[PDB]
Amino acid sequence: FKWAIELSGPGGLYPVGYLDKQVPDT
Amino acid sequence: GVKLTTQAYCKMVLHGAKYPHCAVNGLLVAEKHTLFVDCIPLFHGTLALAPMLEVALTLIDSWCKDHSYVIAGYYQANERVKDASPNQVAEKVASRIAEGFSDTALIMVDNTKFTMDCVAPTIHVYEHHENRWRCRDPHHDYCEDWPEAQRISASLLDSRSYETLVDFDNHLDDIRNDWTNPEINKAVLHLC
Amino acid sequence: VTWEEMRDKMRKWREENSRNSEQIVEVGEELINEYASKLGDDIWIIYEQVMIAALDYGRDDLALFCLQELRRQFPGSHRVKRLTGMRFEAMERYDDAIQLYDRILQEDPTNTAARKRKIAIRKAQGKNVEAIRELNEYLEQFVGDQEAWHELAELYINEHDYAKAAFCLEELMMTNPHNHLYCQQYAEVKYTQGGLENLELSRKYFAQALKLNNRNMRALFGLYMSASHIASNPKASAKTKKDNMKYASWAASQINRAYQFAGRSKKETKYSLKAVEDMLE
Repeated sequence: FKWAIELSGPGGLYPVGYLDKQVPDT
Repeated sequence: GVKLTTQAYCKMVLHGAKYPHCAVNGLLVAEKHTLFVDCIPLFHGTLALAPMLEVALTLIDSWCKDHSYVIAGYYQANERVKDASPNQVAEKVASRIAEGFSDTALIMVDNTKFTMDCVAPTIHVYEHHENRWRCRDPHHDYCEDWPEAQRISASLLDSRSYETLVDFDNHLDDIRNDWTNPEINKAVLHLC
Repeated sequence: VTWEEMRDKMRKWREENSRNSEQIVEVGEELINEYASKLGDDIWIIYEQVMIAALDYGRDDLALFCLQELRRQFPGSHRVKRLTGMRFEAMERYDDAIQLYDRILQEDPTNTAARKRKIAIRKAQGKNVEAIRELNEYLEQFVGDQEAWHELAELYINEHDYAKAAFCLEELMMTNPHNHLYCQQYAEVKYTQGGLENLELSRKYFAQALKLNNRNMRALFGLYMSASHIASNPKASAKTKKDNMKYASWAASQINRAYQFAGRSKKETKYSLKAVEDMLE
Protein backbone atom coordinates (compact mmCIF):
# COMPACT_ATOMS: atom_id res chain seq x y z
CA PHE A 1 0.00 0.00 0.00
CA LYS A 2 1.47 3.31 -1.18
CA TRP A 3 -0.86 5.49 0.92
CA ALA A 4 -0.73 3.72 4.29
CA ILE A 5 -0.58 6.96 6.25
CA GLU A 6 -0.56 6.74 10.04
CA LEU A 7 -2.51 9.39 11.95
CA SER A 8 -2.01 8.07 15.49
CA GLY A 9 0.64 9.27 17.93
CA PRO A 10 0.03 11.75 20.73
CA GLY A 11 -3.10 11.25 22.82
CA GLY A 12 -2.83 14.68 24.40
CA LEU A 13 -10.30 14.73 32.91
CA TYR A 14 -11.22 11.54 31.09
CA PRO A 15 -14.69 11.57 29.51
CA VAL A 16 -17.33 10.29 31.91
CA GLY A 17 -18.09 6.61 31.48
CA TYR A 18 -14.65 5.89 30.03
CA LEU A 19 -12.27 3.35 31.53
CA ASP A 20 -8.97 2.84 29.73
CA LYS A 21 -7.98 -0.47 31.34
CA GLN A 22 -9.16 -3.53 29.42
CA VAL A 23 -10.87 -5.52 32.18
CA PRO A 24 -11.72 -9.21 31.66
CA ASP A 25 -14.62 -9.06 34.14
CA THR A 26 -17.57 -11.14 32.94
CA GLY B 1 10.33 27.40 -5.13
CA VAL B 2 6.61 26.59 -5.37
CA LYS B 3 4.50 27.89 -8.26
CA LEU B 4 0.76 27.30 -8.74
CA THR B 5 -1.61 28.32 -11.50
CA THR B 6 -4.34 30.95 -11.17
CA GLN B 7 -6.90 28.20 -11.51
CA ALA B 8 -5.35 26.60 -8.44
CA TYR B 9 -5.84 29.84 -6.49
CA CYS B 10 -9.42 30.23 -7.65
CA LYS B 11 -10.08 26.62 -6.65
CA MET B 12 -8.51 27.44 -3.28
CA VAL B 13 -10.90 30.36 -2.79
CA LEU B 14 -13.83 28.31 -4.10
CA HIS B 15 -13.28 25.49 -1.62
CA GLY B 16 -12.68 27.95 1.23
CA ALA B 17 -15.93 29.76 0.42
CA LYS B 18 -17.81 26.51 -0.08
CA TYR B 19 -17.32 25.52 3.57
CA PRO B 20 -16.33 28.77 5.30
CA HIS B 21 -17.14 27.38 8.74
CA CYS B 22 -15.36 24.03 8.26
CA ALA B 23 -11.66 23.32 7.84
CA VAL B 24 -10.95 21.86 4.40
CA ASN B 25 -8.05 20.15 2.66
CA GLY B 26 -7.02 18.63 -0.63
CA LEU B 27 -4.20 18.08 -3.07
CA LEU B 28 -2.55 19.83 -5.99
CA VAL B 29 -1.41 17.88 -9.04
CA ALA B 30 1.34 18.85 -11.45
CA GLU B 31 3.10 17.37 -14.45
CA LYS B 32 6.46 15.63 -14.19
CA HIS B 33 9.77 25.54 -9.06
CA THR B 34 7.15 22.92 -9.84
CA LEU B 35 4.05 24.37 -11.52
CA PHE B 36 0.81 23.08 -10.00
CA VAL B 37 -1.20 22.77 -13.21
CA ASP B 38 -4.40 21.61 -11.47
CA CYS B 39 -5.93 20.99 -8.07
CA ILE B 40 -8.56 18.78 -6.46
CA PRO B 41 -10.43 19.22 -3.16
CA LEU B 42 -11.37 16.53 -0.64
CA PHE B 43 -13.52 16.53 2.50
CA HIS B 44 -14.08 19.30 5.04
CA GLY B 45 -14.84 19.78 8.71
CA THR B 46 -13.30 16.74 10.35
CA LEU B 47 -9.97 16.05 8.69
CA ALA B 48 -8.06 13.70 11.05
CA LEU B 49 -9.71 10.51 9.74
CA ALA B 50 -7.28 8.18 7.98
CA PRO B 51 -9.47 5.85 5.84
CA MET B 52 -10.90 8.71 3.79
CA LEU B 53 -7.46 10.23 3.33
CA GLU B 54 -6.03 6.90 2.16
CA VAL B 55 -8.86 6.17 -0.27
CA ALA B 56 -8.58 9.75 -1.52
CA LEU B 57 -4.82 9.60 -2.11
CA THR B 58 -5.26 6.30 -3.94
CA LEU B 59 -7.92 7.81 -6.21
CA ILE B 60 -5.85 10.97 -6.77
CA ASP B 61 -2.84 8.88 -7.77
CA SER B 62 -4.93 6.75 -10.13
CA TRP B 63 -6.63 9.73 -11.78
CA CYS B 64 -3.40 11.69 -12.14
CA LYS B 65 -1.25 8.87 -13.50
CA ASP B 66 -4.02 7.94 -15.93
CA HIS B 67 -3.85 11.48 -17.33
CA SER B 68 -0.06 11.92 -17.02
CA TYR B 69 -0.17 14.13 -13.94
CA VAL B 70 1.29 13.30 -10.53
CA ILE B 71 0.17 14.65 -7.18
CA ALA B 72 2.76 17.19 -6.08
CA GLY B 73 1.13 19.40 -3.46
CA TYR B 74 -1.22 19.40 -0.50
CA TYR B 75 -3.49 22.26 0.52
CA GLN B 76 -5.27 22.85 3.81
CA ALA B 77 -7.47 25.67 5.06
CA ASN B 78 -7.96 25.65 8.81
CA GLU B 79 -11.27 26.35 10.53
CA ARG B 80 -10.18 28.86 13.17
CA VAL B 81 -9.64 32.47 12.15
CA LYS B 82 -6.53 32.92 14.30
CA ASP B 83 -5.01 29.60 13.16
CA ALA B 84 -2.33 29.59 10.46
CA SER B 85 0.00 26.74 11.57
CA PRO B 86 -0.17 23.16 10.25
CA ASN B 87 -1.71 20.48 12.41
CA GLN B 88 -0.55 16.87 12.76
CA VAL B 89 -2.76 15.79 9.85
CA ALA B 90 -1.35 18.43 7.51
CA GLU B 91 2.22 17.64 8.52
CA LYS B 92 1.91 13.89 8.00
CA VAL B 93 0.00 14.25 4.73
CA ALA B 94 2.55 16.73 3.39
CA SER B 95 5.41 14.45 4.45
CA ARG B 96 3.78 11.46 2.76
CA ILE B 97 3.06 13.25 -0.51
CA ALA B 98 6.57 14.75 -0.44
CA GLU B 99 7.93 11.23 0.01
CA GLY B 100 7.42 10.62 -3.70
CA PHE B 101 8.81 13.90 -5.04
CA SER B 102 10.95 16.25 -2.98
CA ASP B 103 9.53 19.25 -4.85
CA THR B 104 6.21 18.66 -3.09
CA ALA B 105 5.54 21.33 -0.47
CA LEU B 106 2.52 22.04 1.70
CA ILE B 107 0.26 25.05 1.26
CA MET B 108 -2.28 26.37 3.74
CA VAL B 109 -5.01 28.89 3.04
CA ASP B 110 -4.54 31.54 5.72
CA ASN B 111 -8.18 32.27 6.44
CA THR B 112 -7.21 35.48 8.25
CA LYS B 113 -6.49 37.15 4.90
CA PHE B 114 -9.52 35.56 3.22
CA THR B 115 -11.55 38.37 1.63
CA MET B 116 -14.05 38.94 -1.17
CA ASP B 117 -11.45 39.87 -3.79
CA CYS B 118 -8.46 38.13 -2.14
CA VAL B 119 -6.41 41.32 -2.00
CA ALA B 120 -3.35 39.53 -0.64
CA PRO B 121 -2.18 35.96 -1.35
CA THR B 122 -4.07 33.88 1.20
CA ILE B 123 -2.06 30.72 0.58
CA HIS B 124 1.17 30.27 2.52
CA VAL B 125 3.64 27.73 1.16
CA TYR B 126 5.61 25.62 3.63
CA GLU B 127 8.67 23.62 2.60
CA HIS B 128 10.11 20.52 4.22
CA HIS B 129 13.80 20.94 4.96
CA GLU B 130 15.95 19.69 7.84
CA ASN B 131 13.07 17.27 8.59
CA ARG B 132 10.97 20.31 9.56
CA TRP B 133 8.16 22.13 7.79
CA ARG B 134 8.48 25.91 7.68
CA CYS B 135 6.88 28.63 5.61
CA ARG B 136 8.54 30.21 2.58
CA ASP B 137 8.81 33.95 2.06
CA PRO B 138 5.31 35.48 2.28
CA HIS B 139 6.48 38.34 0.05
CA HIS B 140 7.14 35.82 -2.73
CA ASP B 141 4.81 35.65 -5.71
CA TYR B 142 2.53 32.63 -5.44
CA CYS B 143 0.02 32.78 -8.29
CA GLU B 144 1.09 33.02 -11.91
CA ASP B 145 -1.16 36.02 -12.63
CA TRP B 146 -2.08 37.74 -9.37
CA PRO B 147 -4.50 40.34 -10.85
CA GLU B 148 -6.09 37.56 -12.89
CA ALA B 149 -6.45 35.40 -9.79
CA GLN B 150 -7.96 38.32 -7.89
CA ARG B 151 -10.49 39.15 -10.60
CA ILE B 152 -11.46 35.54 -11.30
CA SER B 153 -11.91 34.77 -7.60
CA ALA B 154 -14.02 37.90 -7.13
CA SER B 155 -16.16 37.09 -10.18
CA LEU B 156 -16.64 33.46 -9.16
CA LEU B 157 -17.60 34.34 -5.59
CA ASP B 158 -19.95 37.11 -6.73
CA SER B 159 -21.46 34.69 -9.28
CA ARG B 160 -22.35 32.26 -6.47
CA SER B 161 -20.17 29.61 -8.07
CA TYR B 162 -18.87 28.43 -4.70
CA GLU B 163 -22.18 26.71 -4.02
CA THR B 164 -21.86 24.93 -7.37
CA LEU B 165 -18.31 23.81 -6.61
CA VAL B 166 -18.00 20.09 -5.89
CA ASP B 167 -15.19 18.46 -3.92
CA PHE B 168 -14.33 14.83 -3.29
CA ASP B 169 -16.73 14.67 -0.33
CA ASN B 170 -19.75 15.35 -2.55
CA HIS B 171 -18.49 12.60 -4.85
CA LEU B 172 -18.42 10.37 -1.78
CA ASP B 173 -22.02 11.39 -1.09
CA ASP B 174 -22.91 10.56 -4.70
CA ILE B 175 -20.69 9.66 -7.64
CA ARG B 176 -23.12 11.52 -9.92
CA ASN B 177 -21.46 14.68 -8.61
CA ASP B 178 -18.30 15.05 -10.67
CA TRP B 179 -15.26 15.10 -8.42
CA THR B 180 -13.10 16.27 -11.33
CA ASN B 181 -15.31 19.44 -11.21
CA PRO B 182 -14.65 20.56 -14.81
CA GLU B 183 -17.49 23.06 -14.41
CA ILE B 184 -15.29 25.49 -12.50
CA ASN B 185 -12.64 24.81 -15.14
CA LYS B 186 -14.91 25.92 -17.97
CA ALA B 187 -16.01 28.91 -15.89
CA VAL B 188 -12.34 29.83 -15.45
CA LEU B 189 -11.77 29.45 -19.19
CA HIS B 190 -14.76 31.67 -19.99
CA LEU B 191 -13.73 34.30 -17.44
CA CYS B 192 -10.11 34.33 -18.64
CA VAL C 1 -42.71 30.50 -5.24
CA THR C 2 -45.07 31.32 -2.36
CA TRP C 3 -44.19 32.18 1.22
CA GLU C 4 -45.47 28.77 2.30
CA GLU C 5 -42.90 27.12 0.04
CA MET C 6 -39.93 29.04 1.44
CA ARG C 7 -41.43 28.63 4.92
CA ASP C 8 -41.43 24.87 4.47
CA LYS C 9 -37.90 25.04 3.09
CA MET C 10 -36.76 26.99 6.15
CA ARG C 11 -38.54 24.52 8.43
CA LYS C 12 -36.74 21.64 6.73
CA TRP C 13 -33.45 23.55 6.76
CA ARG C 14 -33.91 23.96 10.51
CA GLU C 15 -35.04 20.38 11.12
CA GLU C 16 -31.74 19.13 9.69
CA ASN C 17 -28.85 21.19 11.00
CA SER C 18 -27.65 22.82 7.79
CA ARG C 19 -25.08 25.60 7.69
CA ASN C 20 -25.73 27.21 4.27
CA SER C 21 -25.90 30.56 6.03
CA GLU C 22 -26.33 32.52 2.80
CA GLN C 23 -29.37 30.64 1.50
CA ILE C 24 -31.12 30.32 4.85
CA VAL C 25 -30.50 33.96 5.76
CA GLU C 26 -31.80 35.10 2.36
CA VAL C 27 -34.95 32.99 2.63
CA GLY C 28 -35.56 34.11 6.21
CA GLU C 29 -35.08 37.75 5.26
CA GLU C 30 -37.51 37.38 2.37
CA LEU C 31 -40.08 35.75 4.64
CA ILE C 32 -39.74 38.33 7.43
CA ASN C 33 -39.70 41.25 4.99
CA GLU C 34 -42.40 40.26 2.48
CA TYR C 35 -44.54 37.70 4.32
CA ALA C 36 -43.97 38.70 7.94
CA SER C 37 -47.70 38.96 8.61
CA LYS C 38 -48.68 36.18 6.20
CA LEU C 39 -48.21 33.71 9.06
CA GLY C 40 -48.24 34.03 12.83
CA ASP C 41 -45.67 33.28 15.51
CA ASP C 42 -44.02 30.61 13.35
CA ILE C 43 -41.59 33.26 12.07
CA TRP C 44 -40.34 33.83 15.62
CA ILE C 45 -38.16 30.72 15.64
CA ILE C 46 -37.12 31.87 12.17
CA TYR C 47 -36.06 35.16 13.75
CA GLU C 48 -33.60 33.02 15.69
CA GLN C 49 -32.12 31.21 12.69
CA VAL C 50 -32.07 34.39 10.63
CA MET C 51 -29.73 36.02 13.13
CA ILE C 52 -27.58 32.92 13.62
CA ALA C 53 -27.14 32.67 9.86
CA ALA C 54 -26.33 36.37 9.96
CA LEU C 55 -23.67 35.70 12.59
CA ASP C 56 -22.46 32.90 10.33
CA TYR C 57 -22.91 35.12 7.26
CA GLY C 58 -21.29 38.14 8.91
CA ARG C 59 -24.22 40.38 7.96
CA ASP C 60 -24.76 41.78 11.43
CA ASP C 61 -27.14 44.54 10.31
CA LEU C 62 -30.31 42.46 10.67
CA ALA C 63 -28.99 40.57 13.69
CA LEU C 64 -29.69 43.63 15.84
CA PHE C 65 -33.17 43.93 14.35
CA CYS C 66 -34.03 40.31 15.09
CA LEU C 67 -32.51 40.52 18.56
CA GLN C 68 -34.38 43.69 19.45
CA GLU C 69 -37.68 42.27 18.21
CA LEU C 70 -37.20 39.05 20.18
CA ARG C 71 -36.12 40.92 23.32
CA ARG C 72 -39.01 43.37 23.10
CA GLN C 73 -41.32 40.38 22.66
CA PHE C 74 -39.71 38.06 25.24
CA PRO C 75 -38.31 40.03 28.18
CA GLY C 76 -36.23 38.07 30.66
CA SER C 77 -36.03 34.98 28.45
CA HIS C 78 -33.20 32.47 28.78
CA ARG C 79 -33.42 31.62 25.08
CA VAL C 80 -33.10 35.27 24.11
CA LYS C 81 -30.35 35.58 26.72
CA ARG C 82 -28.32 32.82 25.09
CA LEU C 83 -29.07 34.45 21.74
CA THR C 84 -27.65 37.75 23.00
CA GLY C 85 -24.63 35.78 24.18
CA MET C 86 -24.14 34.44 20.65
CA ARG C 87 -24.58 37.99 19.35
CA PHE C 88 -21.77 39.06 21.66
CA GLU C 89 -19.62 36.13 20.53
CA ALA C 90 -20.15 37.13 16.89
CA MET C 91 -17.54 39.86 17.45
CA GLU C 92 -15.38 37.72 19.77
CA ARG C 93 -16.84 39.59 22.76
CA TYR C 94 -16.23 36.74 25.17
CA ASP C 95 -16.15 38.30 28.64
CA ASP C 96 -19.63 39.82 28.40
CA ALA C 97 -21.03 36.63 26.86
CA ILE C 98 -19.47 34.56 29.66
CA GLN C 99 -20.91 36.94 32.26
CA LEU C 100 -24.34 36.67 30.65
CA TYR C 101 -24.15 32.87 30.59
CA ASP C 102 -23.05 32.85 34.23
CA ARG C 103 -26.03 35.06 35.07
CA ILE C 104 -28.30 32.63 33.23
CA LEU C 105 -26.81 29.71 35.18
CA GLN C 106 -27.23 31.48 38.51
CA GLU C 107 -30.79 32.35 37.47
CA ASP C 108 -31.41 28.77 36.32
CA PRO C 109 -28.90 26.02 37.19
CA THR C 110 -30.40 23.21 35.10
CA ASN C 111 -29.89 25.18 31.89
CA THR C 112 -27.58 23.43 29.44
CA ALA C 113 -27.48 26.15 26.79
CA ALA C 114 -25.22 28.38 28.87
CA ARG C 115 -22.71 25.56 29.34
CA LYS C 116 -22.70 24.74 25.63
CA ARG C 117 -22.27 28.36 24.63
CA LYS C 118 -19.49 28.94 27.16
CA ILE C 119 -17.58 25.85 26.02
CA ALA C 120 -18.12 27.05 22.45
CA ILE C 121 -16.49 30.30 23.54
CA ARG C 122 -13.63 28.35 25.09
CA LYS C 123 -13.07 26.31 21.91
CA ALA C 124 -13.29 29.49 19.82
CA GLN C 125 -10.53 30.87 22.04
CA GLY C 126 -8.40 27.85 21.13
CA LYS C 127 -8.34 26.29 24.61
CA ASN C 128 -9.11 22.83 23.28
CA VAL C 129 -7.94 21.01 26.42
CA GLU C 130 -10.10 23.08 28.75
CA ALA C 131 -13.00 22.69 26.32
CA ILE C 132 -12.64 18.91 26.52
CA ARG C 133 -12.46 19.14 30.31
CA GLU C 134 -15.53 21.38 30.41
CA LEU C 135 -17.51 19.00 28.22
CA ASN C 136 -16.46 16.05 30.38
CA GLU C 137 -17.55 17.91 33.52
CA TYR C 138 -20.83 19.03 31.97
CA LEU C 139 -21.65 15.50 30.82
CA GLU C 140 -20.97 14.28 34.36
CA GLN C 141 -24.27 15.95 35.26
CA PHE C 142 -25.96 15.41 31.89
CA VAL C 143 -24.95 11.93 30.73
CA GLY C 144 -26.88 11.20 27.55
CA ASP C 145 -26.57 14.52 25.69
CA GLN C 146 -25.88 13.20 22.20
CA GLU C 147 -24.88 16.56 20.74
CA ALA C 148 -22.27 17.23 23.40
CA TRP C 149 -21.19 13.59 23.17
CA HIS C 150 -20.59 13.87 19.42
CA GLU C 151 -18.92 17.25 19.88
CA LEU C 152 -16.51 15.76 22.41
CA ALA C 153 -15.83 12.86 20.04
CA GLU C 154 -15.08 15.31 17.22
CA LEU C 155 -12.79 17.34 19.48
CA TYR C 156 -10.94 14.17 20.49
CA ILE C 157 -10.56 13.20 16.82
CA ASN C 158 -9.21 16.68 16.05
CA GLU C 159 -6.89 16.33 19.04
CA HIS C 160 -6.15 12.70 18.00
CA ASP C 161 -7.33 10.81 21.08
CA TYR C 162 -8.88 8.04 19.04
CA ALA C 163 -9.41 5.85 22.12
CA LYS C 164 -11.70 8.38 23.79
CA ALA C 165 -13.33 9.19 20.46
CA ALA C 166 -13.99 5.49 19.86
CA PHE C 167 -15.45 5.19 23.36
CA CYS C 168 -17.73 8.18 22.80
CA LEU C 169 -18.84 6.82 19.44
CA GLU C 170 -19.56 3.46 21.07
CA GLU C 171 -21.82 5.10 23.63
CA LEU C 172 -23.37 7.28 20.92
CA MET C 173 -24.23 4.11 19.00
CA MET C 174 -25.61 2.85 22.30
CA THR C 175 -27.91 5.86 22.13
CA ASN C 176 -28.70 5.37 18.41
CA PRO C 177 -28.21 1.73 17.34
CA HIS C 178 -30.00 2.50 14.07
CA ASN C 179 -27.79 5.32 12.78
CA HIS C 180 -25.41 4.08 10.11
CA LEU C 181 -23.46 7.34 10.27
CA TYR C 182 -22.31 6.53 13.80
CA CYS C 183 -21.30 3.03 12.74
CA GLN C 184 -19.34 4.33 9.75
CA GLN C 185 -17.63 7.02 11.82
CA TYR C 186 -16.73 4.56 14.56
CA ALA C 187 -15.33 2.14 11.99
CA GLU C 188 -13.22 4.97 10.58
CA VAL C 189 -12.05 6.01 14.05
CA LYS C 190 -11.11 2.44 14.98
CA TYR C 191 -9.25 1.93 11.70
CA THR C 192 -7.34 5.16 12.25
CA GLN C 193 -6.77 4.20 15.89
CA GLY C 194 -4.70 1.07 15.37
CA GLY C 195 -4.18 -2.24 13.62
CA LEU C 196 -5.83 -5.64 13.28
CA GLU C 197 -7.46 -5.58 16.73
CA ASN C 198 -9.15 -2.41 15.48
CA LEU C 199 -9.21 -3.25 11.76
CA GLU C 200 -11.59 -6.10 12.58
CA LEU C 201 -13.88 -3.69 14.44
CA SER C 202 -13.64 -1.20 11.58
CA ARG C 203 -14.62 -3.78 8.98
CA LYS C 204 -17.42 -5.19 11.16
CA TYR C 205 -18.86 -1.73 11.74
CA PHE C 206 -18.46 -0.84 8.07
CA ALA C 207 -20.47 -3.95 7.22
CA GLN C 208 -23.05 -2.91 9.81
CA ALA C 209 -23.33 0.55 8.26
CA LEU C 210 -23.71 -1.02 4.81
CA LYS C 211 -26.46 -3.22 6.22
CA LEU C 212 -28.08 -0.13 7.73
CA ASN C 213 -27.74 1.66 4.38
CA ASN C 214 -26.72 0.05 1.11
CA ARG C 215 -26.04 3.42 -0.52
CA ASN C 216 -23.28 4.43 1.91
CA MET C 217 -20.63 3.64 -0.68
CA ARG C 218 -18.16 5.67 1.39
CA ALA C 219 -18.40 3.02 4.11
CA LEU C 220 -18.49 0.42 1.32
CA PHE C 221 -15.01 1.13 0.05
CA GLY C 222 -13.94 1.83 3.62
CA LEU C 223 -14.76 -1.79 4.38
CA TYR C 224 -13.04 -2.78 1.14
CA MET C 225 -9.83 -0.98 2.08
CA SER C 226 -9.95 -2.27 5.65
CA ALA C 227 -10.21 -5.82 4.33
CA SER C 228 -7.40 -5.10 1.87
CA HIS C 229 -5.17 -3.77 4.66
CA ILE C 230 -5.97 -6.82 6.78
CA ALA C 231 -5.00 -9.01 3.82
CA SER C 232 -1.75 -7.12 3.29
CA ASN C 233 -1.02 -7.33 7.01
CA PRO C 234 1.32 -10.25 7.80
CA LYS C 235 -0.31 -10.79 11.20
CA ALA C 236 -3.55 -11.95 9.57
CA SER C 237 -4.11 -15.67 10.04
CA ALA C 238 -4.59 -17.85 6.98
CA LYS C 239 -8.30 -18.24 7.68
CA THR C 240 -8.49 -14.53 8.51
CA LYS C 241 -6.48 -13.78 5.38
CA LYS C 242 -8.88 -15.64 3.12
CA ASP C 243 -11.91 -14.22 4.96
CA ASN C 244 -10.77 -10.63 4.53
CA MET C 245 -9.76 -11.32 0.93
CA LYS C 246 -13.29 -12.58 0.31
CA TYR C 247 -14.66 -9.47 2.00
CA ALA C 248 -12.46 -7.25 -0.16
CA SER C 249 -13.46 -9.12 -3.33
CA TRP C 250 -17.15 -8.83 -2.49
CA ALA C 251 -16.72 -5.14 -1.68
CA ALA C 252 -14.85 -4.64 -4.95
CA SER C 253 -17.68 -6.36 -6.83
CA GLN C 254 -20.15 -4.05 -5.11
CA ILE C 255 -17.91 -1.09 -5.99
CA ASN C 256 -17.82 -2.04 -9.67
CA ARG C 257 -21.60 -2.39 -9.57
CA ALA C 258 -22.00 0.98 -7.84
CA TYR C 259 -19.73 2.72 -10.33
CA GLN C 260 -21.58 1.06 -13.21
CA PHE C 261 -24.78 2.55 -11.80
CA ALA C 262 -23.01 5.89 -11.47
CA GLY C 263 -22.17 5.47 -15.14
CA ARG C 264 -25.66 4.64 -16.35
CA SER C 265 -27.19 7.49 -14.33
CA LYS C 266 -25.16 10.33 -15.86
CA LYS C 267 -23.76 11.02 -19.35
CA GLU C 268 -20.13 12.17 -19.35
CA THR C 269 -16.57 10.85 -19.44
CA LYS C 270 -16.10 7.42 -17.86
CA TYR C 271 -14.48 8.53 -14.62
CA SER C 272 -16.18 5.54 -12.97
CA LEU C 273 -14.14 3.30 -15.29
CA LYS C 274 -10.92 4.99 -14.15
CA ALA C 275 -12.12 4.50 -10.58
CA VAL C 276 -12.52 0.78 -10.97
CA GLU C 277 -9.17 0.75 -12.77
CA ASP C 278 -7.88 2.00 -9.42
CA MET C 279 -9.78 -0.68 -7.53
CA LEU C 280 -8.45 -3.45 -9.78
CA GLU C 281 -4.95 -2.30 -8.79
